[PDB]
Amino acid sequence: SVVLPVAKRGEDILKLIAAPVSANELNSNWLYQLADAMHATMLERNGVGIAAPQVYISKRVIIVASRPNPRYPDAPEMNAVVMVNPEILEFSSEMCLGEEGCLSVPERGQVERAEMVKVKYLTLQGEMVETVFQGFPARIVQHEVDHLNGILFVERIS
Amino acid sequence: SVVLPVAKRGEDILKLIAAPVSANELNSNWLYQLADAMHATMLERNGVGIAAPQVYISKRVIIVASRPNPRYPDAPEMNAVVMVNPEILEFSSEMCLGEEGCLSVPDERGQVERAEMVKVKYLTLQGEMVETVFQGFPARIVQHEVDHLNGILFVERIS
Ligand SMILES: O=C(NO)N[C@@H](Cc1ccccc1)C(=O)O
Ligand SMILES: O=C(NO)N[C@@H](Cc1ccccc1)C(=O)O
Ligand SMILES: [Zn+2]
Ligand SMILES: [Zn+2]
Repeated sequence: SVVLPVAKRGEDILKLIAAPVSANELNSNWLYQLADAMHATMLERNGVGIAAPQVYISKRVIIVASRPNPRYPDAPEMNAVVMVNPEILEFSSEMCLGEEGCLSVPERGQVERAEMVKVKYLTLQGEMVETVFQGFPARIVQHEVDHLNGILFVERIS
Repeated sequence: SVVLPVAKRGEDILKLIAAPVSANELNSNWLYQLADAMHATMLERNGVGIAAPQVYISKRVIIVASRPNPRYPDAPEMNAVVMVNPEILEFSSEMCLGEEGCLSVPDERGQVERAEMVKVKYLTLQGEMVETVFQGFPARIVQHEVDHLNGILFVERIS
């Protein structure tokens, strides 16, 4: 097992548009290990999500993993989901405000997000999934996709 | 073994300074798998070297692997060397000029002046320190790959 260094605000890797994962990488040891290192890194830093660019990997892979922990004591439980090449298909016009932080901005803020999102993605095995999130998990999906598109949560404030 | 997508000139991932590999990564299955995918990619594309930023991984890992192949039919053959956190500690004042291509630059080769000899200190995948002297075409490969780690493409070194 490994815990990967996390890039911080100011580093240009967080400003890129991450590249999609290729068909060759689906169901590979390489991809399972990337996802495992990400997962371990998120857990060690009490994150509730992580995106590959945060660990210097400019690829479209995120994890969404709400759980109560010291950084988010009230966060709801979910089974962690690894999403390859996620795309938000629909954002609700209805919005919610919530406090976010970021492993890459060690500073928190209050951000407006869609209350609901519908997201398409591939599993690590290559299966195409479409699914709806609400509330805090929806916020995490939006924050992590933003990371894939070179956007930090501070740029969504004001 | 997986063959990975390769970034091309224009893509901003190739302009960054790649981050050093951290101590906890040394001798990790993570780092072994990265190197294996790099190596497979390089062989599948007939490269004689590869840098992690070329496969969208902004970390300081390179492979130097001169061998004759369809892209470089007269290259000398060496045993492939994977280098973690390579640092060039000496460049010779003597220069050689040679035609270089790049996995990241399609449809172009150019004449590039390189030091004829470089001394490079690096870590193995297990994390052991090694210092090696390279000459000639292997030396040009080391220099090209270290330039990839520093956000530089060979086109920026011409004339
Ligand atoms: O930086 C990351 N993700 O990029 N981790 C965030 C995820 C997050 C997203 C939205 C709201 C709250 C929290 C964190 O502080 O755990
Ligand atoms: O683009 C890469 N490496 O980044 N590979 C180059 C390596 C290289 C370096 C120097 C001289 C000739 C060839 C290639 O065309 O195989
Ligand atoms: Zn974040
Ligand atoms: Zn190159």
